[PDB]
Amino acid sequence: YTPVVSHRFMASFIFNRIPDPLDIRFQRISGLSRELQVTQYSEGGENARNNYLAEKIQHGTLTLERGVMTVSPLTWMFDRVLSGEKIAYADVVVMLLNENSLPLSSWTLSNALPVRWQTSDFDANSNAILVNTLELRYQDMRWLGVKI
Amino acid sequence: LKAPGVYIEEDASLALSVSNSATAVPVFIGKFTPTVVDSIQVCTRISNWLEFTSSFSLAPTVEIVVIETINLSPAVEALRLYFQNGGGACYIYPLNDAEDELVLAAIPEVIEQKGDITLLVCPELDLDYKTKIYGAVSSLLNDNKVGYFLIADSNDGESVSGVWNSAKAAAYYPQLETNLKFSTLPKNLDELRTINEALAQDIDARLLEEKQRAVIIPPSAAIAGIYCQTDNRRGVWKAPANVALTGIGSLLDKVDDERQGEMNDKGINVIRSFTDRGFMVWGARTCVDAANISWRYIPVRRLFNSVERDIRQALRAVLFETNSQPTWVRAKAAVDQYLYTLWQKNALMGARPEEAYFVQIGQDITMSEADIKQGKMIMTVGLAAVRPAEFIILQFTQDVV
Amino acid sequence: DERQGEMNDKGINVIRSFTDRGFMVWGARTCVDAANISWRYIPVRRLFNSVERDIRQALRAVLFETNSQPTWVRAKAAVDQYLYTLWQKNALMGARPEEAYFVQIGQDITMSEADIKQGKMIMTVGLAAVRPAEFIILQFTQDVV
Amino acid sequence: STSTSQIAVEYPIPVYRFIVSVGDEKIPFNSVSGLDISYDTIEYRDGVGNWFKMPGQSQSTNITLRKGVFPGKTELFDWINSIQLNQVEKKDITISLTNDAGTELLMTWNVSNAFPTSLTSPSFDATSNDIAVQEITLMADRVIMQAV
Amino acid sequence: STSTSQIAVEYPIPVYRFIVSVGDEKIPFNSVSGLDISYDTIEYRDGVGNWFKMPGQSQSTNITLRKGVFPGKTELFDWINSIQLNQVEKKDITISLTNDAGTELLMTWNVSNAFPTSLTSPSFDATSNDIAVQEITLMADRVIMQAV
Amino acid sequence: NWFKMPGQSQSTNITLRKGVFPGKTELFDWINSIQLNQVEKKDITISLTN
Amino acid sequence: TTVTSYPGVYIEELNSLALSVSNSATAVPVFAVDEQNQYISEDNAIRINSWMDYLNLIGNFNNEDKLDVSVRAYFANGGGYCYLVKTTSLEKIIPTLDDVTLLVAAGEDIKTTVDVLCQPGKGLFAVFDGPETELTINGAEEAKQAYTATPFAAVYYPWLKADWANIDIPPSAVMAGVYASVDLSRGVWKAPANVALKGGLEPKFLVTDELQGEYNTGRAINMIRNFSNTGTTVWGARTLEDKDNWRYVPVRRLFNSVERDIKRAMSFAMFEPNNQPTWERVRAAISNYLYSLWQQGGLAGSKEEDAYFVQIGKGITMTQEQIDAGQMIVKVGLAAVRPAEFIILQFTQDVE
Repeated sequence: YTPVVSHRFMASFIFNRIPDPLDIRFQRISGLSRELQVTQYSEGGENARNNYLAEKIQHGTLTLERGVMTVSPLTWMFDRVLSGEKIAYADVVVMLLNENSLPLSSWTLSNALPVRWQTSDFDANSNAILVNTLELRYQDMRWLGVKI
Repeated sequence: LKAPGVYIEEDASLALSVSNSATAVPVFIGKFTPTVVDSIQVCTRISNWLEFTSSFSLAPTVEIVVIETINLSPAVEALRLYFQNGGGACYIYPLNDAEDELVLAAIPEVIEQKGDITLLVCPELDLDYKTKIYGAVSSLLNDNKVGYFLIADSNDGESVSGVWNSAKAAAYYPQLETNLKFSTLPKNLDELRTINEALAQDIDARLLEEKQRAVIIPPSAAIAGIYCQTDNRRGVWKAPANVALTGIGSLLDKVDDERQGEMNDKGINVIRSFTDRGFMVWGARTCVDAANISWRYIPVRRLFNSVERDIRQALRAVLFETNSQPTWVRAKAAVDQYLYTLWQKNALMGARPEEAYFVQIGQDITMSEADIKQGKMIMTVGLAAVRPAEFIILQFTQDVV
Repeated sequence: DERQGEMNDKGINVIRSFTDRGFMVWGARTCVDAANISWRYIPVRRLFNSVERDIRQALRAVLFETNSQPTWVRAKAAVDQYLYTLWQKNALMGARPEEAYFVQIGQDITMSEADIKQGKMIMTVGLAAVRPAEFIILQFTQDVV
Repeated sequence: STSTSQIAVEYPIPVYRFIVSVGDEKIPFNSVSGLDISYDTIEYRDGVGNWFKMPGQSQSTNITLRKGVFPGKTELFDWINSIQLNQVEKKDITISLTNDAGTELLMTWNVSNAFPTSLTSPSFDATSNDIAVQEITLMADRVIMQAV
Repeated sequence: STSTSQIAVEYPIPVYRFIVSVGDEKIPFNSVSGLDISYDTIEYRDGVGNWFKMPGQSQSTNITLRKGVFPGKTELFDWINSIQLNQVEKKDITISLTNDAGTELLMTWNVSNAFPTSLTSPSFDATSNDIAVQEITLMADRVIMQAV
Repeated sequence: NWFKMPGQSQSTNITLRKGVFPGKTELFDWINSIQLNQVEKKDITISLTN
Repeated sequence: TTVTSYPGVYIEELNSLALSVSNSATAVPVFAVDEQNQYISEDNAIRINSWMDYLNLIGNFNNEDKLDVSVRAYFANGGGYCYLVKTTSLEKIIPTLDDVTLLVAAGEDIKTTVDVLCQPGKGLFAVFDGPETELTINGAEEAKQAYTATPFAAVYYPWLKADWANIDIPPSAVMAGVYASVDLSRGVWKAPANVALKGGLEPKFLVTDELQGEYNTGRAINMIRNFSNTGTTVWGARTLEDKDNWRYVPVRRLFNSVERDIKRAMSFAMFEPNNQPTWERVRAAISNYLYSLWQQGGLAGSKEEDAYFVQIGKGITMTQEQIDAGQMIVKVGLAAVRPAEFIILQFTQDVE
């Protein structure tokens, strides 16, 4: 039918089956890619058409940046795991939104491990928002709804 | 109060828009009870919803008949839907009896005294109440008076069939079923609170029972706002139809196309429900004999009401001047300068404005010497109106080339 | 608020402390009998003080001139040209400036022959002031549709 | 000595008398301008020398139609206010040069699916005798020109 | 022979009489200009040929309202001086075409959260009969147009 | 959420104009006073008068 | 339904609700209801928005009722809101009802009603059932003339059977789901044959091709039958009349889907001043509907002037005596697509 636009979205986190509804305001989210790795096997007298053998599926890496805000249960989670205290998992629910703020489709990203966390640079010469480019690696992705 | 500052208060009332228009002023004859004066003003001029609440009840006049069958009057609710669809400053004529011959026959004597009324409505359900009023009001539908378009109602598909069968009448069949509710009030039940203890607890339970049901009203009040809404948007000369009613729930009847083919030729218009558009008024004919194709529409009757109502307003600077030739050339120019503006706004069909109107007045063109010596002046106005398109025919062929 | 409801009707204004705004003066009534609703405010009393204080200043170029018809038409124009500026600055409520003021002076409109022969001149100024809004009422309903 | 029926079939028609129909409404505008039918061009040249020219993609259409404000009528704003995130109620515009009174149409322009952008509120200044005039710049597609 | 009550409901309204209310103050300005409601457009075309047009992001609003200087009144400068690093005291602007005396409003424009940029001091030259006039170009959002 | 904040202060260069006079050479010895990196910076006061 | 007392979670079970997904489309089947059904009142049309709303009405599901197995197979395939009208009052309620595009004989005999109800002026396209007994090549002349020859009806012979039902399932139940599932996917102009049946529906009687060669000519009887590659599918797209104007249901269903969307596209023209600026506002409200139908592939041809035409005007189509009678005569023409019923395969053995 008709396509949808890419500037309404919210992403909520699930810290140990306890939802996190304070941290849904993000600047951008990376867009979710998955890829089936493929080993090409060429053989014998068949030298006019390829022959591709499937392999394991390689999921992408989810980056999402936000303006730096007051400290929140999202920020206490990344600071806990990137200071070497506790390696813990967090589930991410990324959903599109309608005009009536209803979800079109949602991606649930099970057991996403927070990998890196990077702020923007200070500079005195230009005016811009300090952002928090924080990037986390998920190990499964289960698309759910209508209008994928 | 007594101290300055803000005063927050909850559970407020409902307010509406004012929507003033002095061209289609209805009058609501029904069962109303005054609360503030109770005495002398036989009919009151209200201007919006707030002057109604500052003068009237917001309470349906409960009426009980003793095993008991009861009646609740929707005249207060039917006037809320008039202010919700359109607006205006209606005169309200409270009339509770409808059997006193000395009061009912003086309805036309007080309604010509105010000189601002164009529409005549009756928001009640009861046949024995409503048909007693239409006989008294029917003196306004003569040729001696001007304006006074009686927008009526038929409770069934059959015609109201009275002496008010003239061209100045329109009937609208399906009764509406509004989504609002009540907030409630046989010879003064407080007297019967003392005599019969068994009937008192019986009638008090039924009042709470009929408080929960959505009230049905006639459409003789809702279309009185439709007649005003299409007068601000497109003027008188457009048909008050193909426009959605607002604020109503379902209809009471679900009349189709094959039943409508007799009612519309009879002269009864119909509110017809389409899902993708809403409850549209469907029909712009009048209660006239079907052979008379001249006044066969609402706006062709209603524009000619509104032209001569504003020509009398414009001719009043002529009357007690002297009767000679320079008096006619000012009176001829006054209606010529009025009809030219109606030709401007596409009220009259034509291409060049000697076709859309003509005024002929003179010594020997329209009068005699014994005519002017009596002291009266006769001119002949005549104007060609635009007739709307009721039926359309779509002819789907298949051979394109 | 509940103690203020008697003091303000008595005619005693009150400095009332709101935290987010400060120590605001709260009340613009005067020490008058509460039945007299004409002078029931400060500015309705204080503008009428200030108009006639500047009309006496403007009428002083009239006094010891001769008493006849061209003296009144200069004195009538002096208060008309003064009150028109007050109508300009929205001091008087109204839409067109014959409503906001009126000055009536003349031989038989306001005076007599024995009035002018004594040597005094009487005119009638009258002007409609703007009344402020003390109370407001916010009516929070809940059924929107 | 030409008659008034040869003027109506030979002489050209002037701009100062037209009616606009927005959807099912008739709103009297002051100046409608900017409707056209444009195409881009594709060139291909090769070797021995052949300068092939083809018209390519249809170019976008945004028309700009202008109206003074009126004390009760607020019609163009509730169309530019009706837009939430992704969709407007798209209407169709018919422009048509008329007779003196609007009893005849002489040439008609139809605009297919029009949604508004860029409503410009009037320019107030206390030194000008102008009428408070606002404009609306609605983008659409498929302007066609229909005779009679 | 139209009356003065038909002129007030049919005839359009002129620009030269308006009042501006900055926050809770009433400052008499000379020329207010530049308020509008703009949107950008998103096009999507695919294959067999479907030219989908949707309006996208709301575009920014900066209005420009102009005032002569007065010998005691310094009101626009203490708003452009009030800004330290990150925040101003944001006000709201209401513009409204009025009657002759300001006893009635005829159409009202409301501006939601306005903060000033670019106060322009007057241009002195000894050869001009002008009044020393300064302007302020405040950026804001959500201009709405309200009847009566 | 369309947050708007004012950011960096923008630069100021004013342009002030004078006819030349037969003895007075005042604006040139200010634009001549600059060697490599520094000028004698002054302050300007403009004021509408009586 | 359990009553709720404390704020929290309730673990109450409800065995075997047989739950289906809600669907939205533009195809609204009036379902004929036999008179011995109790949860219907006559001279009334109740509305069923989803399978949970029907299951709210009847309470619990049983596979004995000819209606209960009918509306399950409808909502399992296509969905969309349907009107349940009893048969003895169906002649009064369908002219009353707007949003009626197809009338489904659920399991009842409506052949006396369709003759008076379905007209050229209306916008219906009824569907009813073939015989529930086996019919052969020899009985091709007897059961073919048991139906009328109106072009507004289609007949599907092989009654269905499913594992969840006991009584045989009538095929006009599933074919109203198929008509609503194809109009959303491929549009109206594509044929509602060659599509699979969901919900575990299976035909009762096996049909050969040599049997279907006699029930496709004249008063045609479309048939559904299973194949080796895909399973059960619909295999007919012919209406009852065998003239070339209305021979295929996609032609008859497009012209019925056009008229219901023209008459709401130019319904603003009612009670408007009948002059010329009303007319070009009408011919332009039709012409950029038909162009939007043209670009989606609904009409045949290659240009927009071989595809359709809208011609109105005084003297072109309406006389002067038709103006003051209040009539606007509109002439619109269309050129729809025809499907490919036959594909023959010629097998040469000698390659050149």
